[PDB]
Amino acid sequence: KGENTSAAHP
Amino acid sequence: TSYDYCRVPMEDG
Amino acid sequence: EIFELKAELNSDKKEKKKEAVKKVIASMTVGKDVSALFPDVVNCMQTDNLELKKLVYLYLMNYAKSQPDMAIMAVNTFVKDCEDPNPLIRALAVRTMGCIRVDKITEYLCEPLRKCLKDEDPYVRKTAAVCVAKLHDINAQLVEDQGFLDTLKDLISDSNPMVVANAVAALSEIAESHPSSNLLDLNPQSINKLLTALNECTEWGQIFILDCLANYMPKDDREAQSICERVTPRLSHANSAVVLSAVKVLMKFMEMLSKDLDYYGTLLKKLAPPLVTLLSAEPELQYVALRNINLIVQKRPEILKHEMKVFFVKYNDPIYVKLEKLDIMIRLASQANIAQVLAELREYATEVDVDFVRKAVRAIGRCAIKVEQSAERCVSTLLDLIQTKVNYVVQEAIVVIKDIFRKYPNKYESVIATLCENLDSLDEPEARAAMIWIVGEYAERIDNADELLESFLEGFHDKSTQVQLQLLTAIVKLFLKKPTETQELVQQVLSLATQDSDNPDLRDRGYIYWRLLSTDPVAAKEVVLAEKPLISEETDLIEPTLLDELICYIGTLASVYHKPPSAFVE
Amino acid sequence: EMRILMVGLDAAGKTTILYKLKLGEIVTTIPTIGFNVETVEYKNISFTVWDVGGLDKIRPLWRHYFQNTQGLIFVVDSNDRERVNEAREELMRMLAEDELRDAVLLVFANKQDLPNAMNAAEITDKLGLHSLRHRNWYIQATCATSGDGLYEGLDWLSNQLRN
Amino acid sequence: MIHFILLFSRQGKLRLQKWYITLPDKERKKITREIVQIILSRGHRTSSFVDWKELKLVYKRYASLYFCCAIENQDNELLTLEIVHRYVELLDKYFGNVCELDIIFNFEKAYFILDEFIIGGEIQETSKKIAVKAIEDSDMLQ
Amino acid sequence: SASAVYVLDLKGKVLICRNYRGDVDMSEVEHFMPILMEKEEEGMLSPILAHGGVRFMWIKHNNLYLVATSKKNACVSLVFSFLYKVVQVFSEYFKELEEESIRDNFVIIYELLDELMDFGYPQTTDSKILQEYITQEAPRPPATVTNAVSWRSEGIKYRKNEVFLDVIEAVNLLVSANGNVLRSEIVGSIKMRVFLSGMPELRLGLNDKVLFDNTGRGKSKSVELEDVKFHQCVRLSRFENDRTISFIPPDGEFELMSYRLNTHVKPLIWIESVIEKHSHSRIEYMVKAKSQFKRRSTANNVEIHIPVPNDADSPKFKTTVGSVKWVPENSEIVWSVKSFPGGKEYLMRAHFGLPSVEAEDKEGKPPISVKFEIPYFTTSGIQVRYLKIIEKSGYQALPWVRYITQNGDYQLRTQ
Amino acid sequence: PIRLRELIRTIRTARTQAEEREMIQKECAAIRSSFREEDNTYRCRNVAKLLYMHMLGYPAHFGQLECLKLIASQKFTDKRIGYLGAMLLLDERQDVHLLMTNCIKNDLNHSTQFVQGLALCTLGCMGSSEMCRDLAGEVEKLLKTSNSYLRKKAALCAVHVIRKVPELMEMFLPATKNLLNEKNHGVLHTSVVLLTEMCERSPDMLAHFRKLVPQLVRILKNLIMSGYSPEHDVSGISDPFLQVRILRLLRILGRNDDDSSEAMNDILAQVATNTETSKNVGNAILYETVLTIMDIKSESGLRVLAINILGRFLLNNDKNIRYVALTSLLKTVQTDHNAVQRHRSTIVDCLKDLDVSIKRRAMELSFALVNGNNIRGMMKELLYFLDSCEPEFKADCASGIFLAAEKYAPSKRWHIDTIMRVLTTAGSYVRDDAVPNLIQLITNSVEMHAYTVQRLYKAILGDYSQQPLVQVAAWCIGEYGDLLVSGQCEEEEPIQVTEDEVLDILESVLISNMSTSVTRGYALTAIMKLSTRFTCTVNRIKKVVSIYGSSIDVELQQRAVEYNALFKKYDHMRSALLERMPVME
Ligand SMILES: Nc1nc2c(ncn2[C@@H]2O[C@H](COP(=O)(O)OP(=O)(O)OP(=O)(O)O)[C@@H](O)[C@H]2O)c(=O)[nH]1
Ligand SMILES: [Mg+2]
Repeated sequence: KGENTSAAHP
Repeated sequence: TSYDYCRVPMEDG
Repeated sequence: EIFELKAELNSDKKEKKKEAVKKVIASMTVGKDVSALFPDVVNCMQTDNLELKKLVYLYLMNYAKSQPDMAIMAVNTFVKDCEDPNPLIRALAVRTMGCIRVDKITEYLCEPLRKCLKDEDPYVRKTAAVCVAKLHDINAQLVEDQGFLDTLKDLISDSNPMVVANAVAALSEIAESHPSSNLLDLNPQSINKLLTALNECTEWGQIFILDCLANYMPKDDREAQSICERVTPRLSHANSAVVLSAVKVLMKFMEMLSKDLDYYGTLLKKLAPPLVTLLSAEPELQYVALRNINLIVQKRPEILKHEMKVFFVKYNDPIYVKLEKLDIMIRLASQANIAQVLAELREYATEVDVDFVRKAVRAIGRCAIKVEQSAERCVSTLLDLIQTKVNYVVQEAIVVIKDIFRKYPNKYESVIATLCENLDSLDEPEARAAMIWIVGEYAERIDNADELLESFLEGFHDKSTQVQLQLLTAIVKLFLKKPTETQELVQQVLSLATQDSDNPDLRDRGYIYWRLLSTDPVAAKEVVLAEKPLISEETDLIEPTLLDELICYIGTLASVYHKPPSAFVE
Repeated sequence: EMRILMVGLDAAGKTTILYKLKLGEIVTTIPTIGFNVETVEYKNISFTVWDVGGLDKIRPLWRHYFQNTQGLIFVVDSNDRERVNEAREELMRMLAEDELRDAVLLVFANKQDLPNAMNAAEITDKLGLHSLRHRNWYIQATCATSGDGLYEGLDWLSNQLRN
Repeated sequence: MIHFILLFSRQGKLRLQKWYITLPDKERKKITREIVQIILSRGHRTSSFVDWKELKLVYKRYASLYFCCAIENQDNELLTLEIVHRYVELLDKYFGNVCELDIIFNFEKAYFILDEFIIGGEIQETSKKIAVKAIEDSDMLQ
Repeated sequence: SASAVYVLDLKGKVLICRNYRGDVDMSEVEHFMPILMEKEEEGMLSPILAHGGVRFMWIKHNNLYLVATSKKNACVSLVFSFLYKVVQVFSEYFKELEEESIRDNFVIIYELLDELMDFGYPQTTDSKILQEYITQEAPRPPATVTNAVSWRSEGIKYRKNEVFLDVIEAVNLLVSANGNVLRSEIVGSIKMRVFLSGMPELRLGLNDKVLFDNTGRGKSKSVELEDVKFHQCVRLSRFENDRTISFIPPDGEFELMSYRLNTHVKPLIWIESVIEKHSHSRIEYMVKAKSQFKRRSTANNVEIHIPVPNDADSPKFKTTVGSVKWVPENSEIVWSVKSFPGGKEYLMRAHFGLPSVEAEDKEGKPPISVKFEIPYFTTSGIQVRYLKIIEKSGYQALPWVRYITQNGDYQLRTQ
Repeated sequence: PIRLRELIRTIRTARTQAEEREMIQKECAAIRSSFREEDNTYRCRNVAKLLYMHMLGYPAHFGQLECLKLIASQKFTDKRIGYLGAMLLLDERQDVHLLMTNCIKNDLNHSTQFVQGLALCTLGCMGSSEMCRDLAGEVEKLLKTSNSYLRKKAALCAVHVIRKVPELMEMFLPATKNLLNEKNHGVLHTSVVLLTEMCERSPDMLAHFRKLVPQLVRILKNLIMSGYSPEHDVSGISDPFLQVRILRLLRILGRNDDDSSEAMNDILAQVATNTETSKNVGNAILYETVLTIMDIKSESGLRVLAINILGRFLLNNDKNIRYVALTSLLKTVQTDHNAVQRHRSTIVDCLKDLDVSIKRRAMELSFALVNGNNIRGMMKELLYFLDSCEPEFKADCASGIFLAAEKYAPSKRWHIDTIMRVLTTAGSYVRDDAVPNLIQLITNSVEMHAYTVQRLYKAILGDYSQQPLVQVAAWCIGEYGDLLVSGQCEEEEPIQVTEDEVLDILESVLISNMSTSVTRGYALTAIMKLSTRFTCTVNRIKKVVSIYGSSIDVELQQRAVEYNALFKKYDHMRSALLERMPVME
């Protein structure tokens, strides 16, 4: 999967 | 196998 | 994480270590780095179960190089497992002994392999026969020191021909890696023994003992005919790798028969239907089948010369068969079968795969070069294919019409009158220079040669080397054929060629043409417009010394590249 | 439902006809480079009218609307006797195609105000509409700035939709 | 002057493409496939600037998904990466915890944020407030 | 002489790996799919890929690349027939062959890939014989593995003793775009279903032209066998002597003989068609289908495919007999007629639309390819005549047969 | 008629491409069946499905009629998806995009500013040069308003109509006058970009636009001194997107000027030290500042600090900053050539970096760094680098060694030494264009040819597969074998020049298939040239021309006949036309 990680959020 | 068989002679010498 | 798995492994219960080893080889299936779990799965190996020891043998095989120093702890278990009443675990231990490639291990592994050679149940015999070659590839001279080659020959003198088959396979593999010191050739009585062992073994052993016959050569007429009499029914076999090696040894041995007899003719009339019926295999075999039919019909073209119809391609076939049946229809086009071949090549350029269309137009060209009674039909069909005016079709058909002209320059004056209108926004430099040559050589039935070369001289200094050089030849040939209309044209093409351009061969040809013009322009009619010799073509019939070498290699990687076996291996 | 095209030359008032049928007035009209489309409801029939631009460079791109077309409004200019040759050339380039082969023809002779403007018979025999075949053609001279005959032409067009 | 904007995945699939130089379709599929081959075959300390054919190409990894642009080779380079950074923040601020599937399923709105942030090559809205406020006012019209 | 028999995915990671010799490093599998792409995009899609001095032979099943590496001069047809036999053995175990099997039935498949090959050599590749010592539910191996007769383990017993013969015609044909036959060949395959008790022996009676000419009865109805390739079971030297098909049969399903003749009797189904391809408008298919054979047989479930333009739209189908579905998955019409008598003519007239704006690339012209099937009828004229059961016990078996006419690749060309 | 996200889910449930194409064409035929139905209700999601089919790269040519019909709707989401389909499905050479002209022109006169937003967006992103000549009258019209949502889009659409029609830029000069006091930064940013493009096009607009320099100096001052803003801020810097564009308009102004260059002095002196050098952003500002300093006619005191900045940029371990510094010193090669050369050890240190681009820019910087003093010690390291290169670096390096060598060669001996060393070590990677440069330079040499051609023959006896090597070598032999073979008309005491293997090596180049068929042309030309240059062993090469005469290649077949007629019929003409070729430049 690996797709549900949000982009920003350092 | 809806196509039905026929019997052949066995020996035919 | 793996410490948990090693703790499961260091248990005492059977259904814990079984799940442990299944988890290990499940990690090894995806390739997880389980190499630190080597020195403890060696312990859980001497087991009564059999579905477990195959997995441990698998682990020892896949990580043998990985632990070169810890791997000593399996040898006592190998010499224990090679001493069992159930032969399956013995032969399994044997075929795992050979695949372990560690030189410190193979020192102790000779004598149980020797004991498993002379065993009764032939399963472990034919497995140890292959393990002989497994050991010989690792350490050859140790096998010579242990004298296993005599026992390898002893299995050839055995009954139950599968042991004989694997002995022949290992024999050919060892004699390949030898320098042929003590070459393993045989008397013909052992060859008759193998011919008795041909009807009985597996369908794969019937390839191995049809590869030993590639190294033997008979000495007589009745000898070669007599053994080929019983090799001949092997061509009626379904498995299409057997048929190819049978064809290999028949093509080797048909250089020994007496051609005046009636066995060579019956050999040629019974070899063509199996070579045709090879084309009805499954398609990744048909590539090797077509390259070996290519290697055959160059050698003996009397075989397939009456069957053209099977080498027509079909739309289900992939690209690698569509490129090769073109090559075969080049190699088989004769005077009697021109119509179907040119009709079929006419219906090959109307595809969408570009390389296939280019190769089909080159096949039309090699057909017109090969035979002479049908160059007219080839020229007509090529002009018809130009009449669709698709760019790649025209850019290959121009070069093909050029290569027809350089072979046959004679009677095609009523053809080039259509070729002047050929969409001269034609782009590719491998065909523009071809059109330049076609204009320059034939600028006496073409009336407007100068006014088109104006269009080819505007962007002169940045086209190519080849196109500029063909322009420099063609305009000089034009001015020599007609000096009136192009007097400034030869001057300006020399001034563009000699002064401004620094392309060195173009400068050399330009100064040579300029000095020939300044010295004697009348002499150029005998210098540059001379009677050209009839061009000796590039006959791609290979060296028969090399072709007879590739008869010995049919069905191998040397038999697809059409290269000698030392030209690509390392 | 009836797909309708408005092809023709420039300065012919086809856009004047289109905005006179839709709004009812004569709005300021720029040269229409692209196209126009409106639905004008008349005699309980929705007329989807595709007004096509009539400049020179657009005339090759007219074939993109010739599909599912059930009727043609071919607008000509009446004060240009020097443009009837290219009009007839465009017309017989258009009416002789396999797409748009069963659609009716309604040629409009707009701009009837000047003595340069002709009647219907002279423009008919300059086009030669009797030479057509398998077409239900009917020319109609109109006055778009006063709305004369346009809804009459649409009445005849609505007779041509049903059969 | 950004010549193109490419959003291509980790596996090699394409997620958002945008061309500001009108080059034809077979040339598009050659150029796109070659650039996706170029960027995917590169390490992780290679400065994220690739000199590709008179274009100092700028990319930045923000997920498995990669973002790719190409500036013209006489301008500054780090600002193109900061343009990509701003476009990440705009996609996040419009969606709200922006996902891969949110770019995949709602790609039409990703193009609309790209249009209300970039037309013709450059940056038509330096504010990160006015662009999202205007595009949600446009959606408020529907 | 393969060094590692591989099964890859459609991406390039390893489903299962099994190396034998060490000639090919296990890291070398990682280059397979990039070399596949870099050779596929330039017209060089070849079954033999190249990586330095390391080769790559492979076949392609549905989701699987059965990759077989090598470094030395490998015997190639050996390795390819090995890979197809591995495919047939796995289809005997696992009725479908996907990634669901390989990453989950890895208990037994590593043992199979240990059994089938040692040091690159195929050695034991019959499926039924491999079943009785490799199970998923272990004793000594059967002697049939070692014995010469290696496809029939003794001890098999059934209550009755039935042998079923299926003679399958498969007409290959390629009619050119003018209306003449280029190639009218027939690839026939006799597939048998044998349920016998013990170690029998069968001698098949055909009405061969050659055997009748050796006998003296080549003036009655006979078949001209242009070539026959038998199974391993048939003792081929006895066929070489006097055309005698002597074989110990296997147990269950097997393929007996794969013959291939030619026949200049007319094509079975004739497809005359016209195409009025108007540019940017539409297309018409006034295709007719007549049958040349006799007026007694019925062609079951024919599927006359005609390839269409790629992006056509709004189909219409005014037929007389048989349904149409337009299948745009492969961009084809499927004109299907279930009950198709012989000698009659069924007419079909289709009509499409076609887009205004022309495409970027051309579309290609694939051929018409029908999918007929007829029982109780052979175009070849081949009749099986006798089948002698030989047994030390000695009993009455029941050889049953039927005659199936199918197609092979029955293509007819288009405009 | 499924939804769009339904199609995306159905496509993501496809496994192989040979099934994913089937699933594409399934719903694609449903789209095409819908477009013969003239459905004006579902057409939005139809064209959305078609655009998602296009973004994978499937056939989408048929769906452009309906993008034109979506733009010719009246509702808002329909025109939205229509202009999206225009920006993805239409370009300049689609040849049917001209039907958008009327619809874009009407939608520039729609009441809602958002509809005109898309009508400027599409014309800016993909407007053709023939679209702009009918729309630029309305593009400047929407610059004559003051609605700040539309001015920022009309300005970049004007940038696009500059870019596609350069001769139409005069009707935007009267519009861009005194709009540079707008407080809204978006319109201000697009106007700075407009001024940058206008100042890049014509010097006639430079004189009009270099009067408003202190105005944007004041704008940059009030952007730098504005310490914080609620929006516009990235990493504590007030809107760097406009700061870089203002510095770039300052860069392309005053570059050949003194008064405007001194007008922009103290703000550069401010921002050179008022940069936040921690993040990416302030170093981007500082790099743009250094580029603005080095391009304008600035005071030397700024350039001291600027070269100190560039010395810092080499030290910062972000590889972004290293690529910035390499591009920096690559730009200021000519300007301040002296101070770059004391960074030479750091520049050569970057040759072993593990990036392709860093090695490339350091290689090009070292090539541009070559003066008439550093030629000696640098070329050893550079030719060591070329032998230690990767094979995609070899073309640029092989051209750059030649270009640096032809300029600044300290002696003609070592020049040809380096060139011959490169032709040995590179081989099949020196481009075919530099081979006439090599031949032209060695024929520009007049005093050294024995030291050339002897080492040529001593090199090519081992190798012939290096193709430009023998391209040079065959002409070198054919024009200077008389200095190769020296006084050897008959057999003498043995010298390694032997005039029989001298011809046999050319014969081996001819016979062996490692020949590009212009090597064969060079070789045949050398064979015919050495008939007059050599009086030692002749009428053996006439045999070669005779046996070569029916070869398959076309040009070689012409050349063999033209040499055969000279060797057989006109031998009194051969020595007359084998004079050395004259020298050009
Ligand atoms: N007197 C008079 N003038 C008309 C009439 N119809 C059209 N015109 C004039 O014709 C001119 C051209 O017509 P337009 O509709 O504006 O443009 P067009 O002919 O449709 O050409 P395109 O815009 O390119 O489609 C207009 O300026 C009108 O003044 C009419 O019925 N009476
Ligand atoms: Mg108008």
